[PDB]
Amino acid sequence: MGCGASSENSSVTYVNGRPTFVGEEVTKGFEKDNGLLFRIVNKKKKQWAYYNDTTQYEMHVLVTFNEDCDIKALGKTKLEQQENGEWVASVVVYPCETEMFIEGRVNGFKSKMDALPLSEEYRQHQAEKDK
Repeated sequence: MGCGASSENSSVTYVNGRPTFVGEEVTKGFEKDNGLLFRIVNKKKKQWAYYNDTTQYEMHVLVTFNEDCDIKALGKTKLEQQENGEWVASVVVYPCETEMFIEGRVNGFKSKMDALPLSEEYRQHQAEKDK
């Protein structure tokens, strides 16, 4: 319609590493830097996926969906409904790694992301990767 600003200079380019998951539609959450976090969505399985690029900041995903939404929880993503009638799904993704989020149909939802510093939990996660 106009937008009034330039977007998607050219597909998507990674630096720290490429995502181990590929869907169809790709977009960047934060409008700063290479992109930090790229939202991966596969129309086929309709499963969402997040890939962390930054190796100094952990990506935290917090998306809320409306009651009327056929969505599911993937990986260890915690999914629960509130009394008001809304679905919540949160999951943290560590750098050089990719985790699954939610799957299904999305209807009226709010997305909130941030860039927190690799907490002590990140250090422990390294042990899980190998020992």
